[PDB]
Amino acid sequence: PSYVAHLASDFGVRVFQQVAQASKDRNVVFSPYGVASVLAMLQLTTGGETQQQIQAAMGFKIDDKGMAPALRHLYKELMGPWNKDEISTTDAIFVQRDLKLVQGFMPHFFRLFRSTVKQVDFSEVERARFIINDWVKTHTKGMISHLLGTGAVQQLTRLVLVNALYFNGQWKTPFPDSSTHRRLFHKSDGSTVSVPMMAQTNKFNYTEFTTPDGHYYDILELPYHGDTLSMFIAAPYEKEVPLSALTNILSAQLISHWKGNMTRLPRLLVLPKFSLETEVDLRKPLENLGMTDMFRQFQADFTSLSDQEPLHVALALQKVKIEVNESGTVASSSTAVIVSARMAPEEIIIDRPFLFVVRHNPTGTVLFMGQVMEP
Amino acid sequence: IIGGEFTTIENQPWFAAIYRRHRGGSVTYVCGGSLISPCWVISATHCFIDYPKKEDYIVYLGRSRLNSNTQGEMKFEVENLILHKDYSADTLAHHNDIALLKIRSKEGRCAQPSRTIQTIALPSMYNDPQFGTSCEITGFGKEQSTDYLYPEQLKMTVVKLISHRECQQPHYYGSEVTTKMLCAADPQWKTDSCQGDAGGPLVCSLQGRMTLTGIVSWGRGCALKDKPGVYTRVSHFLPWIRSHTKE
Repeated sequence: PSYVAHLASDFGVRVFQQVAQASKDRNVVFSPYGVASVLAMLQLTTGGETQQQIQAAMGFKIDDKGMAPALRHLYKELMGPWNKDEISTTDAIFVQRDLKLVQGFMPHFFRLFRSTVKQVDFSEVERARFIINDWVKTHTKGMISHLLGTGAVQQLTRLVLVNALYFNGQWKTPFPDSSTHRRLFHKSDGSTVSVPMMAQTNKFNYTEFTTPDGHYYDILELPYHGDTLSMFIAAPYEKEVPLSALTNILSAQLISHWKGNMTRLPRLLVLPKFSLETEVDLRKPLENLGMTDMFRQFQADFTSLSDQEPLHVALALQKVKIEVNESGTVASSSTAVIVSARMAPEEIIIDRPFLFVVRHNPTGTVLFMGQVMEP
Repeated sequence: IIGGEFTTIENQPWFAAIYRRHRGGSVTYVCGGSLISPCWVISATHCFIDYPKKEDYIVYLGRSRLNSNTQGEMKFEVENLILHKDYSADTLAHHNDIALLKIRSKEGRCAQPSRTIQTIALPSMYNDPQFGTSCEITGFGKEQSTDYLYPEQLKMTVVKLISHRECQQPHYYGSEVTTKMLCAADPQWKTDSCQGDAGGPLVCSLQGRMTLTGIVSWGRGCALKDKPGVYTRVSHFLPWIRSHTKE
């Protein structure tokens, strides 16, 4: 339960740093949970060395006893009633309608996952793009209308996977609108840009850690309503240290080490508003983690899905959109903690590239992470 | 300070401006204070509790502006930083929120009197003005609780003393305010101290003397309906002050 959440998060964070490292100075949002989720589904379609590589890299086998039920329980907990139209997630695997499927695959897939692999005719290229994107649109309730990468879809395409997520959370304690002011943000190249930054004074879970190379960095926790989710902000103390110092040492276990070390402290926080949207071609990041066969036309083994085949993944995409602003309409019942103290509060100013992590606190699931290089 | 007016240090010549130097050498303003004797500034414990090391602080007397010099001002190191051992914080209240700072210049001297550097008097034990009395508060605190900036110039405003029965009402603060604290507010809630104002003085006329009646401590929001400013009641702390000013 917490277990498959640890394993999914560990795996998904590993994929994130492959994407973060391949775009050093670009904004990135990504879902570690989402990528784990779709690849757990894909496991069932694979055989031989292809299956082996996915299992080895992910750290678990979907057919292992208790695993599929555990992932099912995880899903219900994440998409529970706490969600005030804040989060949407969708997984989908599209296979050529024409292909003869192994007997008992679809019922087995439905049993373990309570959804179906979608059968689409790729020889109607324009219609295939429409279908795939329409799936993304309805299951993100319109927040994500389209993918760019579906342009690679082809009459000879046989297998596609997609994952899309939207998040706009309601803070336990809103940032007051009056406090939102324009402020200088220091980009990694040394240039500055004027950018709207929210401000709020209250009691935040906070901790300071050290890199292996000796460098200090802040971690703050901003809880969403009812404390079901939190956002973590992490950034080096000194302007000269690049954000890469942090992302190079990122792991799921480090995130929870940060959380376990936190103490609630009165602070004034200045944080940029941001809206990021990233479409990630999953091929390279997954290849770097050892999953090379699944993308190779003749080497790929999807014989658990269909056996008369050359069959491989032509396209694997994730698309994520996140909004961070002041708002907080609270499904939170514990009145409110405030800073009553009238000293000038100690300030934490986030005015240089920072990373963020959105987590589900009861399970420890890393739902989202990213780097904001420029708000 | 919410509301009120810009003032000068000559109008508040006991006012002390207290700053902390961070790691890496930057210097920020933390709290107000009040000069009670040549070598002693009185303030609030919560200002210093998280950084209790005397070497981190700078105290100014005769300072009229936040980030520039005033002619006649004196700069001081803290030779001794005394916090109250019974200080604690509940959900809201700060208890025994009172501190003492012993000051020393680089040339090794205490405060030297002038037009802009004066001591304020202490009340006598348990001696307070009646509820309803108009008193004055001063500081470099925020003009609005949602502001990021602090005013460059010192501010002052008038507030009225409010009884413990009225302050201890459930829609006010309940049992969060003790008899060791004092509440003051505007009748129309247009005027109050705020963040950056802690440690500073609540000044009342008492038996023909300009008297340190309270020390800015805490409140819920600044200038909020049924949420008065809350002040350390100085007249309940004289044995503490007197014993600790010996050293």
